[PDB]
Amino acid sequence: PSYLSPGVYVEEVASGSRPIEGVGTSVAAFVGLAPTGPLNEPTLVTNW
Amino acid sequence: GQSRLVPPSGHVAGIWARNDSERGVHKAPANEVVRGAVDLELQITRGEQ
Amino acid sequence: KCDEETNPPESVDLGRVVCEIGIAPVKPAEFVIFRLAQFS
Repeated sequence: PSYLSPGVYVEEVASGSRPIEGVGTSVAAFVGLAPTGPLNEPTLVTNW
Repeated sequence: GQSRLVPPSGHVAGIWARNDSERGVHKAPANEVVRGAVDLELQITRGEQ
Repeated sequence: KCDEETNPPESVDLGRVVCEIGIAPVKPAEFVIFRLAQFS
């Protein structure tokens, strides 16, 4: 950092812990034909 | 009975004498209150300092 | 320091005393810096 004037400076050192988390692997995409509904749009469903 | 501007000549000498009396001469008169003033007619930010 | 090492006979012939003195002064603290780091 740059110090040019008297005073009190508070800085945070980046040294620490940065945990890495997993990802969800339970999503599937089905392509098919249906009688009625949105066309060419990847709709999201979570219950019948 | 009016306010007017004067140079800071005697006040710094008084501050130096006070610092030399209360503490040793090795203490830098860096943080002392200019007892007696009212205003400054100018403001300094961090960058200007 | 004031001894025969800093006062050779040639110097003391002319009547000279040196008495070398060295001190270490103190300086004011102007910039105060903290860190505030996170550790395990």
